[PDB]
Amino acid sequence: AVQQNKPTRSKRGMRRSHDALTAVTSLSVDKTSGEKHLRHHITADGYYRGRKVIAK
Amino acid sequence: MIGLVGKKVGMTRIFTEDGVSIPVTVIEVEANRVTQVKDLANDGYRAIQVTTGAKKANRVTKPEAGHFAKAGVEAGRGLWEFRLAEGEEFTVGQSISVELFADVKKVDVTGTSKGKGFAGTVKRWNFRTQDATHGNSLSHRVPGSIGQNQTPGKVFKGKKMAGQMGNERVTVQSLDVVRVDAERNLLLVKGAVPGATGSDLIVKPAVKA
Amino acid sequence: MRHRKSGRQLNRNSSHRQAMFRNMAGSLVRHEIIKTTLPKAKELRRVVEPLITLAKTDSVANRRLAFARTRDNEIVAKLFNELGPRFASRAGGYTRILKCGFRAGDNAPMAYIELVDRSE
Amino acid sequence: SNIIKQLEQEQMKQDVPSFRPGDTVEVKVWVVEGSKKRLQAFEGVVIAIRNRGLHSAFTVRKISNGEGVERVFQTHSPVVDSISVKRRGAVRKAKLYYLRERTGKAARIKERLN
Amino acid sequence: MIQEQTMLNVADNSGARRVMCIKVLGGSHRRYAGVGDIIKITIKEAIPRGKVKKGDVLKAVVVRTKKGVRRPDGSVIRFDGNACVLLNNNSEQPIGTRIFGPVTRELRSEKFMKIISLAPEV
RNA sequence: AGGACCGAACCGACUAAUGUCGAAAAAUUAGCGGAUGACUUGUGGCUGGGGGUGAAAGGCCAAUCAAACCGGGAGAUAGCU
RNA sequence: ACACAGGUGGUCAGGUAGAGAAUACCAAGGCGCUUGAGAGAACUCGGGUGAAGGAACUAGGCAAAAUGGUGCCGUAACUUC
RNA sequence: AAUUCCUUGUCGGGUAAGUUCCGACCUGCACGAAUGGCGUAAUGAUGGCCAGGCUGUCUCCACCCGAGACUCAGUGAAAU
RNA sequence: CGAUGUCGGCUCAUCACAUCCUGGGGCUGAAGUAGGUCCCAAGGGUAUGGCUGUUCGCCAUUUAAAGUGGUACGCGAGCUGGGUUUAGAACGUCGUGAGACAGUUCGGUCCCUAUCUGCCGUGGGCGCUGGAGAACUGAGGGGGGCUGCUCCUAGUACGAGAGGACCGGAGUGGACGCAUCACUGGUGUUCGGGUUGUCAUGCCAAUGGCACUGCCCGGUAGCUAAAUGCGGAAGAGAUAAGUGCUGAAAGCAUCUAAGCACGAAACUUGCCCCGAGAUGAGUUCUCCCUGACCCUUUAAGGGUCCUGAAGGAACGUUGAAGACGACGACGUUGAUAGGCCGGGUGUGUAAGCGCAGCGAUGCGUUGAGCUAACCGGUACUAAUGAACCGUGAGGCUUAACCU
Repeated sequence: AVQQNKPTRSKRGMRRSHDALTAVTSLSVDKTSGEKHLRHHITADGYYRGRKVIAK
Repeated sequence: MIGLVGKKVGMTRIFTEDGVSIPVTVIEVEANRVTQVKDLANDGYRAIQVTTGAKKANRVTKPEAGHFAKAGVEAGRGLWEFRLAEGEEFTVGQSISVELFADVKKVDVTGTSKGKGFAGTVKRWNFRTQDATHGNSLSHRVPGSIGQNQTPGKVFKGKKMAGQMGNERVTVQSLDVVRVDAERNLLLVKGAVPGATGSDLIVKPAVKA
Repeated sequence: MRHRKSGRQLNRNSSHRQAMFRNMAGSLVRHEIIKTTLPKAKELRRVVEPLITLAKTDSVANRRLAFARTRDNEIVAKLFNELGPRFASRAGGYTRILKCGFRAGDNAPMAYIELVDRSE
Repeated sequence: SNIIKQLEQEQMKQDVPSFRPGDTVEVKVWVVEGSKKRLQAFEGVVIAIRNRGLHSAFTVRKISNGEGVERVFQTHSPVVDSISVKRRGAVRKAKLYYLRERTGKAARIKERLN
Repeated sequence: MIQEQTMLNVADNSGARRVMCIKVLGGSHRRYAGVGDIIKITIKEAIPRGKVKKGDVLKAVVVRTKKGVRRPDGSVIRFDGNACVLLNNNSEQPIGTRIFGPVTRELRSEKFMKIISLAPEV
């Protein structure tokens, strides 16, 4: 219930060769402020679809 | 003979007058329009491709809508296959309805069952279940030995370990067709039919007479 | 198997499932917006909304059916008179859901649930 | 549904009486012995009724010759010839399954007499 | 439905107060008996001047079961006590001739036709 | 009255499972016994290695006991690895 | 060895149901276990259920389940009484 | 017999049927009267057996409430 | 011997014919019914118990049959430790003794988070030579092959009689599987009612929190079994053991050397799921795009500008889809979810009031109120408008046919 011969580096990253990540690739902008915010979230300053709804 | 396609819309009972309670199944058979007839001179074998139901405008794509466009038929929800029995003849665009199955007595209904999930071996292959309180510890439901000792030295291929149970395609046979109603387009056949109340079915006449 | 069952279990025992929603819907009325996770606030809707249909249909009795529920004397007083004929007009759905980012700690995607209100 | 429900109402019979739980109905069933198509009846206590329209049935318990048979009848089937209440009982529970556990005097109900 | 080891009672008056099921006939590993099934029993308790006693391997046929018989329409027939009626070992044609408690219609075949003669009901 | 009876604190340890790279260099949660006594316990002394204690297992003497533990003969002796 | 489900001896010892300090819930007085957020599969772990049956399971009724209290009525072979 | 090779000894009760068992035959492989003999109601966190009550232990398990198993992020070993 | 865990009970099985049963055939001291032995045949099936530490063994009762043998006398990085095989103890026995026993009795830790083959599955990269779509053929590879019992044929045929049939038809059962919830049930710590002791909201009333859901009786959707429909061929090809016809060689006799025929559950088909990563990567109907411009070792080229198609994916509400993904549905050119409305169903007479009554509580309004998921409608909020990835008619060689 343990290893029996040492895995190499070449068998190591080939388990990691699916372990990459995918960042965002979209990042829409605001109708009023034109600020970068996540798709279907709200802005850092608080807009969504041309509506200030943070109440800040 | 050709089969036909429609959804499955649940189970009910159909009461004969003597007192038998046949547990019946409803199948809603639309217009089944023929979309492309294939043949030996161009495909090595002959069959038909059927299309059924209504689908919206802004979903069917131009690689899909083009093969719909060659008939003059409407946007159906999928494309299945039925082999010609080398006698019967059809044309592109021709609708074939539930009154096809008027003189059949038995049909072979086939479709996709539910997805039972990643199910244990007690559940999936019906291994018989061991003891649970005699002093037994940490093997209450799990399968057990999966093969012989050193001299096989492997596992045989196909030894009944757990798998994601269900959702393949399951074919039931010798189903007595109960009622052939043409106006409400509902087909009634005896027994227990795979699928949910709404899934996809393939009902075709029985090879097993 | 979860075939057409309802509910979110949200790892918490079944006392802690409803009797948390006791308090958040007991908090949704007072200052009317909160900040909480997405899969809780998607479940807060289906409990705070039957406190509303009761509150647009006023009597002695269904005041007490919203006291047998959320158990706050000030919320039900804030119900039926501050909210009641404020949303007694149209058919249902007295909540807005606009998702609001991530926690600093643990990526628990927080969301805003707010009442369809506060034009101030 | 509406689709399958439309099939359900075209054998569902039109006027059955109302029985509650706790009543003492008489349900005469059809039975066939060889060639004869004859009637046999049941004189018991209705203690549960399960409503699903075409799928409705009810459990009527009679104390026969030494034991209490408990028989059900699917309410819209052609097996049942007639339904008639003898005396009505003022129960509180809606499906009395605890009347298999009392015999003699305690298994009486009351009369409703509303 | 009744399977092995079951302390069944007995509906006729042979001697059998309480009998026990041990080897359910008819099948190669049939576990389950019922609406007309033949089981093999012995008596555990008798009356003094009975035909039988405790300790005789006998063959019986079920009528009552506490789970109940399925009718072809969906009606169920639940009793509150199991019963089977004692027969010969091989010349079946029963020992006892007056039966307590009713039966169900599902025997009705050419071999047990005494039971409608000794039926009190149904 | 009583090494009576039932039973908590307190005493302990008969069964079952968890655990057994443990929460812990053998305990924990449900059940099991004495519980006014041949009991239980806190502080304070005495018994020291062929020696002690011991309702006796060779059990126990600082997480180690058919002869403790540290140092010293001593780099014992090693027909054997 | 550790911010460790393990041990450490006296004292104060509230209300109401209860024989009682056990238990069930609260005053006062302190805390929420120093990873959370989702998912709702096999799968162990701690469990509530249950059709007909009733030890056929099994080395073995170990484990589950069952009973259970204060009063009156009433109780044996044997017996050191 | 907690003393027994042949041995599951030979009978009887119990079970449908009993290498376990309960009362005995006496030919103790190889009991025996303070390395104690026999009987003994109480008593035992005792050994074997037995009916009742009882229940998913079983025939054959199926849902369910929860802590992990699994996903996303933070910290991050192990024998080997 | 710097470790290879040992009888046995589960669970899981799988292989071989020397076949226990089913099927085919020969022979008989084969009249019939039952048998017996010799072959052919491994497709499938292949008891529960009482007892025993159990394989081993007996009896009971089933069964169409309860075959045998291999896999460390199969299976502990799967379980139980009863068996002997630690130390405690005892009887007997042998020895003066310390103490030993194919001589029995009692008690006595079974650990390990899967790196690598292997296996039921399951996703990603990318390939198949322009790109995408959706659908299929079928090379190939599994599954699945069980078995009485009654009746008619006919109480016949064979037999003095008792008895008592083959191929052939029909129906109902057993066992394993495949689904399916429509009924019969169970489940339903979200439900509706009861209720025990307690605590609070100021108190009565009414409600809620705690107590293994506190303990309870019922219960929808779904999850499922004991519940109920289906499943094992019929038919075909080529062969066994055999049965052959017509004949040879050996003028005749002979089932064979030439040749033509039936003939089994086995061997390929038949039926069913997987299946073109079948790298030999294939057919099929198709949908999308036809600007400029230096260089060159003119190499199947790189380069910059301008664009970025059909579509895929991304994020989104989610799904009888689900481990995360994948796969399905929809995305305001709107019924995808939670809602609301209509209802179904469940539990069964809300609360308040009025009166009856000293009261606990009873009757009227009231088969009310309340209802999680289910069924049929409606946009009430939430499923942004974009950007992203992918492309600009698609290598060369060789005829058949067209300029």
